[PDB]
Amino acid sequence: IKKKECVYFVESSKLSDAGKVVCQCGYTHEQHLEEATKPHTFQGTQWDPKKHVQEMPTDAFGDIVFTGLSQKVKKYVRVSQDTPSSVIYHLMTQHWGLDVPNLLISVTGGAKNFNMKPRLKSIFRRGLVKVAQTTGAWIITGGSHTGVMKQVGEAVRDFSLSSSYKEGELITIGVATWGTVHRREGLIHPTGSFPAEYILDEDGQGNLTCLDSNHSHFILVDDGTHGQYGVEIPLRTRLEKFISEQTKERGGVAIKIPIVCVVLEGGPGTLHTIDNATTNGTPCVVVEGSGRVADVIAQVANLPVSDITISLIQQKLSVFFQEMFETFTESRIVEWTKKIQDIVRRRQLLTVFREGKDGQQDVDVAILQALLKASRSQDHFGHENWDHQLKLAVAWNRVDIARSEIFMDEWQWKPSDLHPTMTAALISNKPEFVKLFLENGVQLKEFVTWDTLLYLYENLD
Amino acid sequence: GDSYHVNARHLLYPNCPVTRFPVPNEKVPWETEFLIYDPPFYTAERKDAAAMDPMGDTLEPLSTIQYNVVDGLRDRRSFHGPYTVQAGLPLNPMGRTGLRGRGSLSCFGPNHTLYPMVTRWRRNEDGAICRKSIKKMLEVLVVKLPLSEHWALPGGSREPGEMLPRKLKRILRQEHWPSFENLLKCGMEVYKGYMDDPRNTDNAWIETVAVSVHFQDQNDVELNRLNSNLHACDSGASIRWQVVDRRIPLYANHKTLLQKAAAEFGAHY
Repeated sequence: IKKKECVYFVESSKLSDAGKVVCQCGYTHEQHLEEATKPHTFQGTQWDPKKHVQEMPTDAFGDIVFTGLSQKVKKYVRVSQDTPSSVIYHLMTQHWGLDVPNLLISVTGGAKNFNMKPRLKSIFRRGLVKVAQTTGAWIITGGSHTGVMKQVGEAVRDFSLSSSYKEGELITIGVATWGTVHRREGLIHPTGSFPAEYILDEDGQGNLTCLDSNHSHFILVDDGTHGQYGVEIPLRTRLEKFISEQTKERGGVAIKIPIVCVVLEGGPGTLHTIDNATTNGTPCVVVEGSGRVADVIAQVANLPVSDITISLIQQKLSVFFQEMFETFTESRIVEWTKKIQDIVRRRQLLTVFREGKDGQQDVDVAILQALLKASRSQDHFGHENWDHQLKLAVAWNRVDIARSEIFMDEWQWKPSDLHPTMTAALISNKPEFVKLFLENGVQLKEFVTWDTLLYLYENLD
Repeated sequence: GDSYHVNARHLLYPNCPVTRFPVPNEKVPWETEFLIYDPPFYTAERKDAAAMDPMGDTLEPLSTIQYNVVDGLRDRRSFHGPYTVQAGLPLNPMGRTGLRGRGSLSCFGPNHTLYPMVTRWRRNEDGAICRKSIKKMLEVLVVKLPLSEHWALPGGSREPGEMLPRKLKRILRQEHWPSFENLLKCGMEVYKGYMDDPRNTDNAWIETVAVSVHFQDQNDVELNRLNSNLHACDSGASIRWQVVDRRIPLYANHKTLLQKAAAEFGAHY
């Protein structure tokens, strides 16, 4: 059912905490989150984690079509915060029944409503409409209609409207913070199954934010909060890394579900989304040419371990709120250098996307070059380098990359390890792949078993 | 010198995920400069802030008990030189991490460990080395922690009331074997110095003494029957010998000290 299994993290919001700067309440007044602890509690003297942030079986557990902005049928869940990430996996793979993620693509950003180059907007959004269509993998979007998370559903609007294909339909699950959303209402239908309807409007309750024009799902983590941004990272580093460490069920070799990252802009919090994930093992692509986070790290990612206590690139930033170096009033400047230098230190998790020939470096494959570099750090006599990567470049007709990425390694030459991704280059055509496996010299009599040709002739055209 | 806290500066700790003072790579030691800004000092994670009834370390205002001396019920003594108690809290030589006065390491600075480095140069079906390049092939009994996704080497880290390898006797002997007590007696010492434990703060930091029992002979190795006994029946989940390469599930752990083992014995690592 998953109504009762997902629960809340919500609490009485007016009772205490004199944060009285808001002008429509004392501090987040009633006809609100005081629904069960509305009357006099025992003390209620602190709205701290001392105050238990209560749970209840879920309400926002249904379909919402847009009123006059979309037509497709999408499911959105209000969740808890500190639940184990396994019950929602039963919600997304059994209750939703979504096909297994072939790659996770975490798109992160800020609230900064940026507009990059339209040629950047071309090669980005023409790059994404092929990669998920060729795989059927899952895509992490972010919800809100201010920032990068406003631009990423425009790419989905290229797939949901222009290149409309349910065959290879993308899974762009946005993840919003319940409290920073623009509309509390239109979500409290006490049925557990609503085909409801409301309006996308960012200026609609404009002190808060509405969400992007096109995403597949919206997961709504509650804190008791109200507009206080920046709560996805306890879920983004946990929920996505949980469905990262799910191995595939079967198929060739049961490899783990990989994860790549995408950054377009963003600030503190976006920088604190990517650097811990690289320590967690998530590689990322960085768009040199557009970025507050996504520009200044790309200039220095090739440079070695040095320091400027950052003093030249500290205001080589975006549109310069708090204009210059001397009056930027965003402190911990020397403290921010380590949050770039550990990304500089971990060298296998980086691919810079420049402007000149990096769009000509095959953006359809240039995003996955990070995992062709990051999984090459694996060496444990255990092939998580050298079969999990080998199912990736075969899907792009990139033999020249595969000639460069593994054949120019210290390759253990492993003719048994060519054999499962031999068959990946046999279930579809892949001519120079099979020639490269013959240029490497796959011994065909020993590659062919009986169960090979059983599996082979099971995979006819 | 910037490699003091590359694991300790992590954000998520599965016991207590507190990190809210990063300290830069140019400003790692507190002795030269860390910053003028400070973290709070409260983790304590289990029992008490500084009383710590099962782990009798010291309080803070009941001042520390003179780190050089044999103080009582707990020796926090070091192979390091500067065990600097400055403000009633033992600031490390490795610089303030920006963490919050950890006593959850059960010592307020457990500054000694010893892992069961059972050195056996591996061989093929009849006897060879790493023909990988030129070097040797090394295999070491490591024990998988049953819930965490890594294997582990039990630290000889001084169980309270007991001596050094008696915290290695958290599991060395519970797999029922009361016989052989001459482990480092047939052992060859390897390395003394710091290890960047991920739960290290200014007031708590861990280092090692490393001893090798080199089984280059490969015939009278210590085994389930020969010279030792490890059943893995009641307290051992997976205790398998493991070959040296730079990914194996010892990730930000014991693996980061076996490169000195490969430099000692000529192993491929």
